[PDB]
Amino acid sequence: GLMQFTLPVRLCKEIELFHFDIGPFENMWPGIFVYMVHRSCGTSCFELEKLCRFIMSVKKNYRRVPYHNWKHAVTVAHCMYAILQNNHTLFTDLERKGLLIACLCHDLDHRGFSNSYLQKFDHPLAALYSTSTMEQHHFSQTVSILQLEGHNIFSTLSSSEYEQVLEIIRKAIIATDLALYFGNRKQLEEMYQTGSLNLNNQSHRDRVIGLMMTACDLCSVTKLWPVTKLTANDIYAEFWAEGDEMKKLGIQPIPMMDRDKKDEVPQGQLGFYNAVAIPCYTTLTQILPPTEPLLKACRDNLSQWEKVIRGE
Ligand SMILES: Cc1ccc2c(c1)nc(/C=C/c1cccc3cccnc13)n2-c1cccc(OCCCN2CCN(C)CC2)c1
Ligand SMILES: [Mg+2]
Ligand SMILES: [Zn+2]
Repeated sequence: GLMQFTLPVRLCKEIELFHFDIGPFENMWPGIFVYMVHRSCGTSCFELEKLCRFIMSVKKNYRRVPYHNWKHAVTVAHCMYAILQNNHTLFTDLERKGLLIACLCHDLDHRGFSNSYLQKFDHPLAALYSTSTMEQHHFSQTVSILQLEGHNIFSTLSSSEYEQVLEIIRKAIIATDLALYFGNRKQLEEMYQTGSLNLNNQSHRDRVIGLMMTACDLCSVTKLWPVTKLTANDIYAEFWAEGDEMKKLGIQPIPMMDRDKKDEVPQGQLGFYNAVAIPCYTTLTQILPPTEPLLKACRDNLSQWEKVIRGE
């Protein structure tokens, strides 16, 4: 029945705004991803049957966590659509499709716990995956649903193209590890500064993609102020859960994860925009200037968080 889905006509335009909120369209979200794949990769880019199977199974394999759920895969999926539709002769076909898949899958089977939590308490996952722990998992989940029968959508294409869309997908998933993002954005800055970028350089494109993935991952902060505010509530409800179990293991969680410090959430929202969010969308704009609305909205929300703190 995901093949019988057709997107309402009035939405066709609204989806194309960077600021678009998928929030109120929960039933349509998988067809919303179908729509987006068929507009930037074309219908008949996959066999329909296996593309609807691969989608609902990925939904099945996202947990009922507060933030890193199905809603977030699709939201990031959207942001990637928006960036590729505003940059379309820059990215090949195997990037445009790999990256729409990568986004939809980038947090597969999140358990709402941070890399550090896993690493701090000897989780089985940080035993297999020692650094960038959840992302090595999210990419292991992704392959696992691809290799199910009736699920390999890249199967009908060359194995040299098939390993490329594997290795594009891997990187973008790992890139959503915000700890690596800092080095990536500072390295991109110099190459811009020194005029040493080269989009012919396959290792430079890899960085630029990773920037895009971080922007897409963080794009909750690029909505209209009512949308952004209500997503904060989801974000901390998960951080707070990871705080909670640290308070059962005797340890005082970091303020970000401390429900009992609620009055400082506005303060850290400003510190987060200024230390991560503005830097990210600033470099991504210097690099892809059609994606300046991501930058402008992030600034708009910064103003609002400013207005919360001041009580203005
Ligand atoms: C009371 C309080 C205090 C601090 C809070 C805080 C609340 N909320 C945040 C950040 C909310 C956040 C985190 C991640 C993704 C979002 C997307 C949208 C909105 N928010 C968020 N932070 C915050 C903001 C800025 C900096 C900060 O730095 C801590 C160091 C973390 N760095 C380095 C280590 N890597 C793993 C993560 C980034 C923490
Ligand atoms: Mg992640
Ligand atoms: Zn994510």
